[PDB]
Amino acid sequence: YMTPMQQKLNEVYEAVKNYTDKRGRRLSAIFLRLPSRSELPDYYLTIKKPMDMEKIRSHMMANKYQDIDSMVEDFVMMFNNACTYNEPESLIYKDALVLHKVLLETRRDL
Ligand SMILES: CCCc1n[nH]c2oc(=O)c3ccccc3c12
Repeated sequence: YMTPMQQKLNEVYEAVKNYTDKRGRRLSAIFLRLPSRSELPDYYLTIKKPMDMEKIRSHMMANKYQDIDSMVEDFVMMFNNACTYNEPESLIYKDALVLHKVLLETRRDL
């Protein structure tokens, strides 16, 4: 049922989604869906282009993304957003760094 390109897209998305650390913590959990403008106003003041994994998953599932590196660039913007808005001392910031590494390892393989 999946084409090669769909399959590659899915593999990159699932690698980031399913990653768990050695304690069983799923780092992606908080990245799935951005809170509202009233819930996280300071993020929307700080970030020009909001992104979350549900937005990427929808784009993937409408068979948009013409190539793998488009999806990589949307994940990279998401993690760059997280690290612009949050302080380096925060857990989400550290989590964004780890998932960014996981994303690139997957891409390096294809
Ligand atoms: C509850 C805080 C959620 C949050 N804080 N900072 C964030 O930066 C992000 O880039 C991001 C992306 C997708 C979902 C949530 C957040 C986020």
